Amino acid sequence: VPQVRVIDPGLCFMYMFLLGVVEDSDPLGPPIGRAFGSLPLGVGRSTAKPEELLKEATELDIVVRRTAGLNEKLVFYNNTPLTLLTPWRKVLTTGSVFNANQVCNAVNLIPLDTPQRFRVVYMSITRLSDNGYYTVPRRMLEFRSVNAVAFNLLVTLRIDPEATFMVHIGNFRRADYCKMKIEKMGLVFALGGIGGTSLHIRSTGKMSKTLHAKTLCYPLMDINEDLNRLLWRSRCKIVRIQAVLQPSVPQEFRIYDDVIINDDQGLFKVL
Amino acid sequence: VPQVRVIDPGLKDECFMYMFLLGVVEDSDPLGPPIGRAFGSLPLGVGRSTAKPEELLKEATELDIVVRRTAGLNEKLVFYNNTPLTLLTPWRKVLTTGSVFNANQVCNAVNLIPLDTPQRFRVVYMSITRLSYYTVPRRMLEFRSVNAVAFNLLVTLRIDLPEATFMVHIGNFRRKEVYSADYCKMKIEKMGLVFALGGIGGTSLHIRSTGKMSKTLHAQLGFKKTLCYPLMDINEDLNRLLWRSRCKIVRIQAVLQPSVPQEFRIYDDVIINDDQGLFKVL
Repeated sequence: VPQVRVIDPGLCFMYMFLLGVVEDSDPLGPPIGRAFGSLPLGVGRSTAKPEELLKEATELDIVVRRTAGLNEKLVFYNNTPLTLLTPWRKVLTTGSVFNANQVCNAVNLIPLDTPQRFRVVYMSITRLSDNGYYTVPRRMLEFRSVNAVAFNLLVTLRIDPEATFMVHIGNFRRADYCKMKIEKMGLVFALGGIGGTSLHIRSTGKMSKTLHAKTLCYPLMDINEDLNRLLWRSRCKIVRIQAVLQPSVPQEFRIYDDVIINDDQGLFKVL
Repeated sequence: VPQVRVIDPGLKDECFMYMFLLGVVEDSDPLGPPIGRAFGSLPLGVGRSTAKPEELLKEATELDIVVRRTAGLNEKLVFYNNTPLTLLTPWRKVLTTGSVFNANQVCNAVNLIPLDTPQRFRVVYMSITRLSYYTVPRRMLEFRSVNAVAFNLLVTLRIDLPEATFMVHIGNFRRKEVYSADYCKMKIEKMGLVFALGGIGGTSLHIRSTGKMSKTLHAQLGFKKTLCYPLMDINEDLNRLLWRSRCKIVRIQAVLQPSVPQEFRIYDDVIINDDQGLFKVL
């Protein structure tokens, strides 16, 4: 039965994410389910009831086409004229391409010789305030520097079992003083549904010229796509955040050990 | 029990070979048990060696390799070795300097590797691929062009029985006129594509065009260049699933598709099944 969930991290606009079944659409054969997948639609303004947006999404005729680039890809495009979902018409009518392993549990099972549809079965809406969200650019997150210390976080979620994931905040040039500096940042955390499951961080306090990091979104789709697929239709809660200071460049992992900081001085606030 | 496999795609007497290890990420503190956290891999790269595979395996199993979980854009695993080398000296750059990998490409469950306990990579299996490698750059494979036709391949493997398919992107060509089913089939046949499996990153596809290359196809298939397509890049999840299994190519189909997503609505896929010997499998 289709269901809708509204998530408000709380740190008009709303990010819409659909979950559904990739299945055969030829009316001469059965609608055989090939894979379970997702369709991130992005941000858009809407004052419609979530149950009304869900009802329209379930009535859409969405086509899935498997293709390749560097890796397996899925192209999604819609055939049904829109009414309440007109804020997301750019993605639905222009069509979009995704990394298949990020939006699909088994792309290798989707056939090329038989037309496919994406039967929407579930919707997730994340309430926002800027008409989008801010993410750290890929080049900044992937950058490694000699004689630097990476400020990372190990976040533990309780799945309503536990699951952990690591986040990279930034780097600093190379003790109890670090625990106080992190407290001075005034970091606040919340979960969202950007790409399935996402972490939202906002620094309410003071920062010493970070330049990498006012609210950052860290979608689990980018951090660990496999775990993100596993948590697609589950309620999550942050139950622990630990700071993990580590070396940046791999040749320095031999020289410098990790320093794990546990929150005992109001370092991190979870909403 | 540790085992070693030698794979020869067969597409030189210089003894160049790619080494790839499989093993268990486990607790290394001697005060606690060696609890297995995750199964993973360690691609070591290319190196010259005339040592027996069983001798290279024996040395690899004796190495003290440290695993350190970390983050960037995504979950990472850093591997570095503590044991002095003898036969594995050709792979000393990766082993001594240390290397970082995308955890989902070299590990089945990175979220299960703890940060509060030292970790080790206990080598349990080795895979050597004999070489005479070249890969298409990421920017070329990911590039999408308006009014273009992507020349892709759907490869089916039999896991020695169950099957698995994967798609490969060869190159793009301008959309003109409509090429017939027999015209494109004839052009593909003229390329003389030859295929073989290797072990680059676990499982890999090796393509060589022995015939004449199309003057209209924008691809990196040179006159006598062997392109390597590691399944680690194509479908990292399927590549992990096939880590310790024998594979065989049982079907190759050409799939001509549009390039930009807005053209999937307008143009359909054209599947060209292998008859006439478009694709030779070794």
